[PDB]
Amino acid sequence: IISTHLAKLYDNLLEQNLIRVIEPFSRVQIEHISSLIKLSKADVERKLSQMIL
Amino acid sequence: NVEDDFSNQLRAELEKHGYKMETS
Amino acid sequence: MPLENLEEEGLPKNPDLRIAQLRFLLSLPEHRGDTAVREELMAAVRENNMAPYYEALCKSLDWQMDMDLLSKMKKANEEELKRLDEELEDAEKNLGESEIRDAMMAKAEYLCQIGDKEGALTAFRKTYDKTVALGHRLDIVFYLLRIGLFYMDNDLITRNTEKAKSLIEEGGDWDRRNRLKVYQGLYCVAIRDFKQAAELFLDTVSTFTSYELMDYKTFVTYTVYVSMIALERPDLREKVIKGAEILEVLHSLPAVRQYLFSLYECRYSVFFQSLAVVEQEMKKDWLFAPHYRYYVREMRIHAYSQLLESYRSLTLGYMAEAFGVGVEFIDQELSRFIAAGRLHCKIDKVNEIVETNRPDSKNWQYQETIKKGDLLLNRVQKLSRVINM
Amino acid sequence: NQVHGLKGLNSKLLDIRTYLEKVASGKLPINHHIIYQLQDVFNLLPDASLQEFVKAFYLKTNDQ
Amino acid sequence: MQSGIIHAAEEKDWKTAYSYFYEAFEGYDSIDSPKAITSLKYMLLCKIMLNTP
Repeated sequence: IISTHLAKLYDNLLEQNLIRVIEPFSRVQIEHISSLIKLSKADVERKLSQMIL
Repeated sequence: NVEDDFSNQLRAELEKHGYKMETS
Repeated sequence: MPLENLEEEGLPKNPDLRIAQLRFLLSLPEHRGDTAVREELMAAVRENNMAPYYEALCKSLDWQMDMDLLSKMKKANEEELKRLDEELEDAEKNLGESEIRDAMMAKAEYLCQIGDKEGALTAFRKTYDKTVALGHRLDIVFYLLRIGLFYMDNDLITRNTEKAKSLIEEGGDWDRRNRLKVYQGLYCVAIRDFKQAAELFLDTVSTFTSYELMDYKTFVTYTVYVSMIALERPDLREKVIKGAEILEVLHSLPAVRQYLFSLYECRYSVFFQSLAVVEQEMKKDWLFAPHYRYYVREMRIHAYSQLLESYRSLTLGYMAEAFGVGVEFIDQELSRFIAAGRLHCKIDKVNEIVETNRPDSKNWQYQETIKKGDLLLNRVQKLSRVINM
Repeated sequence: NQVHGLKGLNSKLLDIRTYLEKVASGKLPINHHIIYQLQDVFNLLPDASLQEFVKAFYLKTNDQ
Repeated sequence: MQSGIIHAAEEKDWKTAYSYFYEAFEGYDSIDSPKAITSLKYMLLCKIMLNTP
């Protein structure tokens, strides 16, 4: 039950963490965002795009 | 307006294949 | 089963291919016994553009009907009437209310299958007056609507729908409420706006148990196709992709499945590839568009918009390749896309960066109030000048 | 009410105005209240701005 | 308690699964079964999936 549930919960964690970084900022480097989330740059670019949509 | 549909289907498939070779 | 008749009338109309479609059109009406009416129906088929009927003076008599079919149906319809009159004589001997109604209502549906509208109305009329099962009541009124959808007279569709619409909600039958959605769903593709149609189909697959409908599998294939046209990536993703139901069922879809998937991947190379082929493939076989311009115009706005919204800048090469068509064609298309105000991007070809400003803002919503108001506004002045004299 | 408001506003401003002439010359007292009120007008600098219109009225009479 | 395992995991109706585990949990305490311990653990698994931490 948890095993399957963890994958989505992981993704959710990225999305909530992302909006927090994005809230005061404007014209912020992606690299700065990647550091705050502490997760890989590519994964971030992808997630970022979904959120815009 | 103008009839975009007749022209787009033929153009999209064909042009795209040449574009693959030409550019990324 | 009868829903294919309605789709088939629609195919000669497609401006993308007139001729092939005629052969699709013939097949199902020959089996059912539309032959008798078809002489009168043939004039409607000319507007739709060409017919291959035995009395047709249209171009394609390459799949022309044989003379014997017209005559066979006609004898059959008279024979059916001869049995009916006699049933009617018997009816007084038993109960007046039961026997005359069952026969009158059966006769109407038969008349409806042929596509004789006049004979249908009269035959039905008595049955409505008398006591008959609520579920049966909703199926018979849908048959009057079904004759009009075949006939493709637009004014005719309206009358039936409004009446049926009151009786369905009054009734207890949920399953029957769904049936009306499909018939109305054919109506929605029939007019220019395709967007309206998708929603009816999403509901009907769940509930509309087989009787007056094709197999579950042929209905699911229609379902996904139409969902893609209206719905963008968030809407499509939640609705279709999230579900338990598709995994449990197992796919038989892959061609249409790629068209749904490409949007999500947000690679327009895959999208456009699937689009030139799919348009031709699906649309020709079964009607979801008698006006080919509407379908591509709406898809292309979404494919460009969605790429642009997410990514500010792209190179011309990527832009040309992903979209498909020529740079020249692309540059003309954009100008029309810009006018709407939802796209608002600039293209530098002299510096080879295509920039997208992308304002999500109040201006987008504002734009909408102003734009929509125009059609109505023009239309009252015209109504008022008529009413006054 | 709007026209009633303008003739009314105008009366209030005369009271202040006639008083200042009298304070400057004729030596009526200088109170912090009078001076506070006058200064604010210049400071606030109101800027004309958009909005508040509707077009609905015609449809309703047509229907009727 | 057995119904939740199936419901949550495959179908992703975490609400329905949760309601089932809560029915077991209530029943179990009255005798004070060890099964009670297990049931409580599952309820927590389902809400974290919804991401209401």
